[PDB]
Amino acid sequence: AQSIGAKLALVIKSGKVVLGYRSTLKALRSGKAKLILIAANTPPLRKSELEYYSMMSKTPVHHYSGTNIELGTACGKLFRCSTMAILDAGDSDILAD
Amino acid sequence: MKFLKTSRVCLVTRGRYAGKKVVIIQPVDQGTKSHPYGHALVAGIERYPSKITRRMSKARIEKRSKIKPFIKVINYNHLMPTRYTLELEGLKAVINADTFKEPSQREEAKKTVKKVLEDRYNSGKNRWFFTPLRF
Amino acid sequence: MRAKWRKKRTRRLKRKRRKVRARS
Amino acid sequence: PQEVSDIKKFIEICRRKDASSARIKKNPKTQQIKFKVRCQRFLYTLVLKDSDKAEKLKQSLPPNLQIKDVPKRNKR
Amino acid sequence: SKRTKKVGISGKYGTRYGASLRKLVKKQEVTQHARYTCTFCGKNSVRRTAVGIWSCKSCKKTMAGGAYTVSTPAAAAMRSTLRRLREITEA
Amino acid sequence: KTKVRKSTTFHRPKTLV
Amino acid sequence: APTRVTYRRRNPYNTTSNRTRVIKTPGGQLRVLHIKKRGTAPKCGDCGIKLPGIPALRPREYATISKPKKTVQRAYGGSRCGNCVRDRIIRAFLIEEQKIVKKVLKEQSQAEK
Amino acid sequence: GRVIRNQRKGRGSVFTAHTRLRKAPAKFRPLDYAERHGYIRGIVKEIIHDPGRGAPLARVVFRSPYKYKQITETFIANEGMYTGQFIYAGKNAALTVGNILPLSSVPEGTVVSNVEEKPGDRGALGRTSGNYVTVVGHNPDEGKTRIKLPSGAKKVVPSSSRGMIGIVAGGGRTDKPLLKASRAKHKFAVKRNRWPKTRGVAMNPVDHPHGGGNHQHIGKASTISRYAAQGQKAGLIAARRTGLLRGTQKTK
RNA sequence: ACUCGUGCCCCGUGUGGCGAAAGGGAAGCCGGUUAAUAUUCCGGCACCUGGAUGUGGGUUUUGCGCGGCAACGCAACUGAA
Ligand SMILES: [K+]
Ligand SMILES: [K+]
Ligand SMILES: [K+]
Ligand SMILES: [K+]
Ligand SMILES: [K+]
Ligand SMILES: [K+]
Ligand SMILES: [K+]
Ligand SMILES: [K+]
Ligand SMILES: [K+]
Ligand SMILES: [K+]
Ligand SMILES: [K+]
Ligand SMILES: [Mg+2]
Ligand SMILES: [Mg+2]
Ligand SMILES: [Mg+2]
Ligand SMILES: [Mg+2]
Ligand SMILES: [Mg+2]
Ligand SMILES: [Mg+2]
Ligand SMILES: [Mg+2]
Ligand SMILES: [Mg+2]
Ligand SMILES: [Mg+2]
Ligand SMILES: [Zn+2]
Ligand SMILES: [Zn+2]
Repeated sequence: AQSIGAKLALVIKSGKVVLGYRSTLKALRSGKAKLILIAANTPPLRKSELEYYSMMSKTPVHHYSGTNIELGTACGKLFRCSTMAILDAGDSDILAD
Repeated sequence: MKFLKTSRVCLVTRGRYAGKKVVIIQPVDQGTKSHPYGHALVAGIERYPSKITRRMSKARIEKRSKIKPFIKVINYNHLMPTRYTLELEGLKAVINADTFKEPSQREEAKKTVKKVLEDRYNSGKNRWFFTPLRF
Repeated sequence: MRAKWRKKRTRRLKRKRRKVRARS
Repeated sequence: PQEVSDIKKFIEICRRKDASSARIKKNPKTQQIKFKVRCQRFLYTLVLKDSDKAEKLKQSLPPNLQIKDVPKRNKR
Repeated sequence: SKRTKKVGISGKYGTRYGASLRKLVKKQEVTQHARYTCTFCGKNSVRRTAVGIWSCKSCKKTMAGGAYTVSTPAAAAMRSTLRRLREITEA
Repeated sequence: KTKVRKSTTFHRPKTLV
Repeated sequence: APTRVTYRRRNPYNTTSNRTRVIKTPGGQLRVLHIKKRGTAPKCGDCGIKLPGIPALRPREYATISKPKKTVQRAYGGSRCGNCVRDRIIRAFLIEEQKIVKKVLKEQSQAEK
Repeated sequence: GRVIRNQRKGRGSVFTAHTRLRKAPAKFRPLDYAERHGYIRGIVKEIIHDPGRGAPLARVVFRSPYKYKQITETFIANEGMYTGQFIYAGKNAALTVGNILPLSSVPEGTVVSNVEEKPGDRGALGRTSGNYVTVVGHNPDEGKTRIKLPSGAKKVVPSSSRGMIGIVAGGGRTDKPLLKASRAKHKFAVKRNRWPKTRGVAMNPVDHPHGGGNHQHIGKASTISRYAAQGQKAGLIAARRTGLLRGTQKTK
């Protein structure tokens, strides 16, 4: 919650992430994703599609409390983002909880 | 992990067969020279069996319970995977990416798919596979 | 297609059936 | 009016019941020979460049058909 | 390059109708001709269609709102009061 | 004892002509 | 060459049915030709965009052209665009699945007593 | 003299209402079994504008409980509704903006619009842009509810009357000046033939009671009794008082 | 269907007309011709609607077509309430 902004910035610095909807689905198909984030105002049909893929590949999903505008800013970018995947956690412990 | 295995049941999303349900015969996670992307080789149902009632006669029962199959190679982006599986020993190496180069080979493959799918349906298993989707 | 269009086709079938009977 | 591509189809057209007449038009300035046959719905035209097949085609037509030669400056 | 000192958008009215009336209409014209950020898709494409109808150019959604603003303070206050009334009593 | 009626609308019966 | 023209029918007014265009004839004259109105493309029944692969005609003209020219080979061939057909299939599957899990959870976890 | 202007309007020849561009009237559904014992839902399909009115309207599609078809209704739009939204109607509906439920199922202080005077007449009260009614109190033993109206008056209504949660969309329309004669003309050109308007004091005695004279003036008191004859009622009818309102208004 | 009209069987919430030679709307173009008509006559070359119908081609040996990842294509390629 409060510390997600802190943990997310660390994964950006050390680990590797993938941004967007088309790439997130490709990551889930390969089976190498460990954690996905879904923004608050994503369309409900898309939101249910992402969650069903996660159930198939057994990866946890965390529901971000902000819009697509501030999910992008939390990643240090200058553009909106509605969903993302994490391929590896670096010096961060975001996978622990 | 991996769910696009060789027994997964999926739904086609685009094309002439949009809305039908298929079983994966062989996954290809790396693109070949043709189709340079993730794709799969599947067999499916084009015309589902018709409805059946306890009051019908044997001759009318057998005439209504018949299936029309098809074979296809599809991009992964045009599939929707489900949580069901259909493991049949009759469909092991029916299609191997070269049957799609000879029309005579396509007919033989579809002839075999019809024979195997028909017996399983009569047995009374995997009813979700043989029931059409309403959308 | 419109109903008058479909009525013509079934009318032809009925005539053909009675004529093929008359032939037989 | 419709165009015919080959010779075999044009011969088959002329062997039809509703074939009324045929005519031959030659344009010497551009060295062309045109064969036209008048049918119920359409007029069919066949265009030839050489002149060694025109007489060969002419004798291959059915004998009951009427063939003219389209004189220059046709009278009203 | 400022090209106008104070009249602003109400410079189309020339020297007519009185100074006080031009100020009052200026307050409502500015807010009804502006763009607003969509609540459903996030882009900055929402304009007024009719006197109480606001539509998004990107995701094609239309919403019922105020006469010259997307939301009114009375409606905003009521939504919170309704939310509190239902929630803190039934939940 | 009376007949069943599946509609709430009454229609004039059919008679010989 | 700069010759003026006249209407060829009794209507002298410029209405939405008095459409004409200029031609030149094999007799070397400037005339007028009376033309119909342009066809309109059919639209998708969900989002309202122009369907690809279907001609734009006046409504009576669709009664003569063949069937394969008036449709595309897919479920909801006409009247839906294909993006909408994709949404219908996915939405129908996901909602139907949640229906089963909600039923099983409600029956088992709450009617065990 | 001759018949005066406000007498001619009851005949209805050039004083009727223009109705070519209006598609339907705004009403609830007819009260039925589903809304008396449970709920049903429908989908908002479009938000439209109909001329002569503020307060945009909403097109909602429901499903028939007894026949295989669907029915399209026309409601008045509350602020915050959008296309693609589910709304619910009945006794067991939830306390969310855009729902329709009987007043017996709402707590005191809630705000509703398009309130039925009696259960089944499909809506009479508070249906204009930026307006609403307020629930004040209940009376369960006899089944009555007290409400407050936009004019400031109090009323008592049976508890089975229906209303829609929220405020009527349309906001503060009357805040900006019309500022031009043409703007007022466009407003009434789609309602009725009532614009412009000549002053009675500028006509001739044959035309209006305020008549003629060598100066423009009325000549007698402008307050007219309640029980007067048609042709005499021109001015302030049955006026309790007159003049600039200084203090607060005691009546509520 | 009638032996032959007579007899059977379904559905039902709703049920008239007049009103536009500028609104909506199936289908024709060029050349010639008379003292005086013509997109109407003559010559050539087309199109629409309605009604009957036979050849060629298409589909089906396990019954109602194939191709393209796809947008879709091809002379056809069952479909009542
Ligand atoms: K086409
Ligand atoms: K009088
Ligand atoms: K009323
Ligand atoms: K007037
Ligand atoms: K006046
Ligand atoms: K004066
Ligand atoms: K005066
Ligand atoms: K007309
Ligand atoms: K004559
Ligand atoms: K044949
Ligand atoms: K074929
Ligand atoms: Mg009207
Ligand atoms: Mg005077
Ligand atoms: Mg008098
Ligand atoms: Mg008096
Ligand atoms: Mg006077
Ligand atoms: Mg008439
Ligand atoms: Mg006309
Ligand atoms: Mg015909
Ligand atoms: Mg059909
Ligand atoms: Zn938007
Ligand atoms: Zn669409």
